[PDB]
Amino acid sequence: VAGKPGDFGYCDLNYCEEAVEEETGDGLDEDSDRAIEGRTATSEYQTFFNPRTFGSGEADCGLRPLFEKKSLEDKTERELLESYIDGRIVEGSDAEIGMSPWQVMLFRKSPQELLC
Amino acid sequence: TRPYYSDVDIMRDIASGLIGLLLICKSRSLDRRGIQRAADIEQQAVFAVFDENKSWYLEDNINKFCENPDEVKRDDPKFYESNIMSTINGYVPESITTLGFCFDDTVQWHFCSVGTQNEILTIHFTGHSFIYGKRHEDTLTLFPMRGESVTVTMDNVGTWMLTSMNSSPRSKKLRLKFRDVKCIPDDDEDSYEIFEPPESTVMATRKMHDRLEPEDEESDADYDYQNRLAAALGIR
Repeated sequence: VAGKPGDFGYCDLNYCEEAVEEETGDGLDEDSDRAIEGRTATSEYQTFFNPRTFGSGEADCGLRPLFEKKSLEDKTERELLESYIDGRIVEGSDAEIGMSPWQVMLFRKSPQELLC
Repeated sequence: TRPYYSDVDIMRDIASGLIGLLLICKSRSLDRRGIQRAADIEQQAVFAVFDENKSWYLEDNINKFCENPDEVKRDDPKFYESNIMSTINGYVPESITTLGFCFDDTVQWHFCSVGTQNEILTIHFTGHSFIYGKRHEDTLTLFPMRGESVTVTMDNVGTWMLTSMNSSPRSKKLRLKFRDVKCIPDDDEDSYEIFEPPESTVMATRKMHDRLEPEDEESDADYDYQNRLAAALGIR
């Protein structure tokens, strides 16, 4: 498109409401079966963008100087099996300072109110 | 319980001591060995009546391995009944172990009685019983070929006999002498047994002390915490 030097629009077409659920063909899969318990992974990350026209955020990922490189567990990811005891009514427990590093929100200079 | 045996021969290899038992267990695979959850050890009971003429090593009796060629122990009832014997754990007379369990013994009793018979075989228990079929029966009845399994909790105090009611060669010598005592829980404070209630002075580490630094136990150990949640018991 033209107009203003910015973005471009996409075309739309009315197809069908077919959902991408389970495949009805045959009835088999192709997934793994184990991946044995044992942290044997150096750096097998992926890269899609380019550092030249995007910046950082390519290598420094998932490396928090807390309980990640030290191979320890604090009070964050405490999710075992779904068959814990099934589920009843949720409550929402307390928290602790230091377990929620990332926190990006929106605010206004005047007045200072919470947005989204 | 699925007893295994040689497939080259059918009836002669069983008499030569080529028979055992296999545990085709369910989906309680915890580690590389499979921790039997809600279970313990195993106590079996085999009674196979065979003969030397039935085994393949008949030549290692009266002809080759022999030192009396002038008098052959054949065509006589003495040498015939000397081979007709009922064995248990490789012990024809009596076994070296006893059935004296204790409390909190979620073991799985197994029974088998192969041989040259075809009908059903039974055994009467005096003063002792078992648990099967969501009930509490006294005696049971096994079957040949396949193996019979039953989870029995042995809770009793005293000593009695476990004789059968038949004719004479299988009712007069098929008894069992053992003493079952539990004073007070599992009886491990002043006796000798491979159990522990514990119920004693525990100032450090003893039995039933599952304190692990990462995580104690739950269902499996697929990862450091198991993140895929789909633990079934077969094909969904």
